[PDB]
Amino acid sequence: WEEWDKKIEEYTKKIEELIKKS
Amino acid sequence: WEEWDKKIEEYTKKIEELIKKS
Amino acid sequence: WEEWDKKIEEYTKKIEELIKKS
Amino acid sequence: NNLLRAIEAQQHLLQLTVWGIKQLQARILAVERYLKDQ
Amino acid sequence: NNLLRAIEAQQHLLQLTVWGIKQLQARILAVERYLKDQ
Amino acid sequence: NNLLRAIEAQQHLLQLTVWGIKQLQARILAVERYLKDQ
Ligand SMILES: [N+]
Ligand SMILES: [N+]
Ligand SMILES: [N+]
Repeated sequence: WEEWDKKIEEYTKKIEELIKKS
Repeated sequence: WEEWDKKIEEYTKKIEELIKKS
Repeated sequence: WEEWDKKIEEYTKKIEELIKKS
Repeated sequence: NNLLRAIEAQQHLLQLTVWGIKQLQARILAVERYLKDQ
Repeated sequence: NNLLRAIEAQQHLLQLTVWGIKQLQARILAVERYLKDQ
Repeated sequence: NNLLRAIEAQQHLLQLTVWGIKQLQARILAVERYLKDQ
């Protein structure tokens, strides 16, 4: 779950920057 | 969770109308 | 939940093929 | 267009996760209540 | 553009599911620990 | 193109939520079964 927590944060940040570039 | 239930319904309705406009 | 498991797999496969076609 | 279809399929996936989460929340609450009542 | 807005709304939905899952995981663990301690 | 990448990242997020939900469902069921067997 610590590994989960981190994958979630990583893909969330990656998504928000992509939404911004779009 | 009552507040959750409502945010879910709100974003679900908003998404379905956007999918329709697209 | 067996029915859930199957709907998940079905929409996951459908999504991955669409991402590929895009 | 395939992009829109992707998003539609993703939306079905999301509704499946919502169904799952609501089922779990009811079940955990029933267990918490059972333990409290014991 | 409506496509982007869709994706943004979907992203809010996803964050709501994450919130839900984390709440459930804490609660189930508390119950497992209670049973273990009994 | 950034739009497609968004959707791909969203798809990874969704698979992470599926993993989470399945883990929770197994754990809640194990607890329900433990209580039943007691
Ligand atoms: N309660
Ligand atoms: N633990
Ligand atoms: N069962």
